[PDB]
Amino acid sequence: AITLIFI
Amino acid sequence: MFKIGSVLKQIRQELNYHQIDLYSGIMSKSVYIKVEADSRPISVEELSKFSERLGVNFFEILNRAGMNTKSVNETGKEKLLISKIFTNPDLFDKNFQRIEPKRLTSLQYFSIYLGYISIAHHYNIEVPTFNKTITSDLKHLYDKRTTFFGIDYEIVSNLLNVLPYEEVSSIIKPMYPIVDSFGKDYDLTIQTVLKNALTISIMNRNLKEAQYYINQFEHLKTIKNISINGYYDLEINYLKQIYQFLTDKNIDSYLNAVNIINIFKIIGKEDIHRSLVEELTKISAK
Amino acid sequence: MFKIGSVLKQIRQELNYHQIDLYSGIMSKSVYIKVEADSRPISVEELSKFSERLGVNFFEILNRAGMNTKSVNETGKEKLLISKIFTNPDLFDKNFQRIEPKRLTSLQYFSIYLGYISIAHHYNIEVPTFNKTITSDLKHLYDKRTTFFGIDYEIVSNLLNVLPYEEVSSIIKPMYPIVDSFGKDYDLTIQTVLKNALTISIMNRNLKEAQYYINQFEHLKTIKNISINGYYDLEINYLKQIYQFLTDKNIDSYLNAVNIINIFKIIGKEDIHRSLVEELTKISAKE
Amino acid sequence: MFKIGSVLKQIRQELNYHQIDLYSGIMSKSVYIKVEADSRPISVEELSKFSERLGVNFFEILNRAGMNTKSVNETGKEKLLISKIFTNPDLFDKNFQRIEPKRLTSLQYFSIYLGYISIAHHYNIEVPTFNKTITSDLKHLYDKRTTFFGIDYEIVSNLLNVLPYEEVSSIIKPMYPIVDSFGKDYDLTIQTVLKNALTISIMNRNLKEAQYYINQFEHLKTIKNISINGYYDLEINYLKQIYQFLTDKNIDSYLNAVNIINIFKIIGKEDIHRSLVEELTKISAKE
Amino acid sequence: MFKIGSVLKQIRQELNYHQIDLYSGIMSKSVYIKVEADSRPISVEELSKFSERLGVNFFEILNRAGMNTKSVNETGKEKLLISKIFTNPDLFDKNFQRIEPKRLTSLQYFSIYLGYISIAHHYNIEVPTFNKTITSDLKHLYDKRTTFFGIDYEIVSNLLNVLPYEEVSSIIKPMYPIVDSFGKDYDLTIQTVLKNALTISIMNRNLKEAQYYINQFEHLKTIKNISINGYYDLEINYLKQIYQFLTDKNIDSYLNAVNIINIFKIIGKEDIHRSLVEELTKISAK
Repeated sequence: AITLIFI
Repeated sequence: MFKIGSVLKQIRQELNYHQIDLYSGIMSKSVYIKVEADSRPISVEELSKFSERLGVNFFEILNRAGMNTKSVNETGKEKLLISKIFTNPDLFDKNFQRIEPKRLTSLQYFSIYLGYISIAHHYNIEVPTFNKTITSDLKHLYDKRTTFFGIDYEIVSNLLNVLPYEEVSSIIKPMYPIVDSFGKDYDLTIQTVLKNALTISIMNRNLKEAQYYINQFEHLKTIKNISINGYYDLEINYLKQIYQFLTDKNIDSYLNAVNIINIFKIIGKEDIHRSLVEELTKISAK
Repeated sequence: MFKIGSVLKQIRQELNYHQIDLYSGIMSKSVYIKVEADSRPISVEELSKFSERLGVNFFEILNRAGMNTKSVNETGKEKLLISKIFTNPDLFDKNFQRIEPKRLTSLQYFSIYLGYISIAHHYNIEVPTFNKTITSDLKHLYDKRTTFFGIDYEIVSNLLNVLPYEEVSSIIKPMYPIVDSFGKDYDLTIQTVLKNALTISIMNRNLKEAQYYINQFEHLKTIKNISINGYYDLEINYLKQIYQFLTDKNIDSYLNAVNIINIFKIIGKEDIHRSLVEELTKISAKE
Repeated sequence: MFKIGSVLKQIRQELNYHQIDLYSGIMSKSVYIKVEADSRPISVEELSKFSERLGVNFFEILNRAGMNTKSVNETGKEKLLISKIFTNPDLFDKNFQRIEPKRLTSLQYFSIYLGYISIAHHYNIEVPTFNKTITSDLKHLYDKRTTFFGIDYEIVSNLLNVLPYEEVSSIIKPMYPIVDSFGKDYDLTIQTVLKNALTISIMNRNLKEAQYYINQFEHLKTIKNISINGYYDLEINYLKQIYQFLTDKNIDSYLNAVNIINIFKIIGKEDIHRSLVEELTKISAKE
Repeated sequence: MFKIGSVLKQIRQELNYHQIDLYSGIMSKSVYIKVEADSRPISVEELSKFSERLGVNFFEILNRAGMNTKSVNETGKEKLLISKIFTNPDLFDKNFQRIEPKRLTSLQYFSIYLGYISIAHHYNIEVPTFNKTITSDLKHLYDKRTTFFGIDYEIVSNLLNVLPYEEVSSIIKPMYPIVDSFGKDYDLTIQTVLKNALTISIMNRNLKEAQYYINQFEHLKTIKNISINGYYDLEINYLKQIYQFLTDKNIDSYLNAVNIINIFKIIGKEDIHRSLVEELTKISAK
């Protein structure tokens, strides 16, 4: 899968 | 900003310690009183010591003080806001005009920017601005970089989401291999890039790249104090499986890959499950 | 202690920011220069701001400064030392005599203490001292507690390792349910206790307890900002499976449990794999 | 009995020595492990060697092991008990009936016995038994003696305390002069007898005897490795002073004697001070 | 090594006891015969018991067997040798070359080493080696120490003799206060350090330090089974007197101090007398 990360 | 003093007093009292136990050898009784009264900014070093005194984790105390949620600053809000706009498109416009202009303000902002770009691409909203600039933006952002931080890996993960792989690859290659761990958050984003990049490599059949990312991930496991993410380990391992099926044609691989996909459904990670299923369906074609 | 200033300068320069960009509105140029020169202790609040300025994670910066490894303080060393002694028993004695005396110094020390006790129990070393005191120690440590921190869950995890469940349960019950998350490290230890406690419950067939820990874990998943540990999710889910097999006798459960065990072997978690296998072998009998 | 092994391990570790450093050339690794585990009785000779290895005093190690307090054996308890009964007379009876019967069991017991007798005489308790036997007891104890040990001098000191000098003198004379030193404890009791005997001689004006004890004490100072007791040196020297005043009538002597008495008050030895004062008051009259 | 058996038989016979009285309940007649024949090593525990049987002091018996003089081992000889070399300088060289190399062999050796160094300093002999190492030596010896034995206090006493106070102080402070007594020998060395340290403090006018050592000594008097050394009590008390004169300027103190000095002359401690006199003369100046 192609995850989006926002931290 | 953050009420660290009161958290100190709170913990200090739960554990039945006297002010003296905390300030003794670090500051005057009067001063420490200001500290707990949150009327005196405390130093990282001081906090570190009180932390040892209390026997409670330093990072845990910071979190208890308010360093958790991203609301700690502007950038934090902006990020929370994204997911909101994701489900409420109509929002987009309004914000995107405030964000877009400052996308190069800080690495944090650029990531948020790419966040918006991700929303638009999902609902097919017009983003002429984006297409006319990312190439320039990335050039400006990474042309003379030499060391990378979490936010950089975060950026590359989102980058891989709204651009063709070929446009992103050049930026990735110099960011690996990882040699050190700089915290859970850092470990997390460096893994996310691999997971996303490997997924893209498999989808597009670039087995040489796929090979590369798998090794990069495996290397991570050899790093001192690295926190590998279980769910990522499973997903990446399923991709490795598919990889081996695409090359060795080994039937066993296909079987394992399917077992992993199954496990996600079993432990309840439904979203991931559906993803891998549609991802496998697809792989047996495009 | 930690060179936070230089990390700041390092990041500041990699991102091509000028000193002015960092101190502007926070301190004098001169002072900030001291900060970067690591000749002036920086405040948590100040660091937080420079962090926003740089666009780099605050915690990440601290880690880069040296807050990572436990070597940051005595307690840290002592802890690293353990694993060393685990593989080099002969070491034990020497240390254990320095530790044991201070086991009630801080929650951190007690945990280390329980660390040693865990080693001895593994290699059958004499620990008369332990058996003659834990009951008293725990009474002193938790009799009038009301709120718990990570280190407490860490303690209980090790506790469950060197004492009969019955002696530990009383201490656990009031530590759940969890209502908030206080960081990755905190989330981690609270899960570990459940995992270990559920494992013990299943092994000893106390299905009522087993039931309880399963719910506690499930509840965690409902908490805002909680970081559930994938590997733990798998293992705990395999225990749930066994639980359901022990009660409903459902064949399907036994099958799932076995699939999970398999997955660990597949993704390479060999240690965990061997554990669950010997754990399942055992479960189809007694221990 | 005594945990000498663990003291060895303790010191061995404080000084950062490895087991090998201690047993090498003395015993097998296995055996030495038993020694430190206190599961094998160690020989005086072996202990002596480990002592040299560690660089720590042999006697100090024994003390650290538990050879200090008299509680090491029955006789020790009995002795500690005395001072207790001294302040709690009522106790007497109970014990005295257990002790008295065995007063001739060992030199140690006889000394304790004389201890009780000293208490009674202080509080005027009946001790018919004593008066009807000491003469016989002493005859039995010393009639055919030729060499004396510390306990003998200890006995004579207590003897001088509950009997007329004339009855004790015969027993003293053959116990001096001293020719060798056999430890601090030995040196101590031999001096005590002189101090008490000289004091009695002065009180009763037997200047010929007084003369004798003074010489005996002075001779001690000429002995290799003898540990003269400072406080005793002061007190005995004050007695010498009085002696010289009683004979030469020298005013200077009386002055010195008074200076010494003063010094005790100055350095804080209050008990001794009061003693010498009442002792001087008395001397300017009769005893 | 030591003929403990024969001492046992000797005492056993002087007191008219039969072998049976000693071995009964402890060992076979045959075995005990070996013990008295000195053909069987006796255990500390066994010796302890025979000791109670005989009614004679355990330590006294050991002494009578040969534990007295230091000749019991190498280290002992080396120590006796010192005083010899003190009066016969010419000797020095020869020995110092055998000792110096092993000064860090054991605490005992280091003490001896410092013994030689004390001789040289008295007769102004060259000791380049010393000046180039003690700092390192002490660091190695005490950097990670936590508990101290007699020999340590002995070392510190000699240390205070061949080095500037400032270089030794750091090592002393953690060795006090004393909490227990571990025998006459132990009690003795712990007092010697105080006596020497206080003397140096007074000479150099460091009244804060002087104050400290005085308290340390006073505290000793409160310890169970501690054997305070009379002569030390006098000398230290004279130093206390001078201390009080240096602070309160009290004439009475000066008088007392002088009385004590006198007493030493009176009881015959000539050496000590001359020392304190030259020490007082000096104090009324440098």
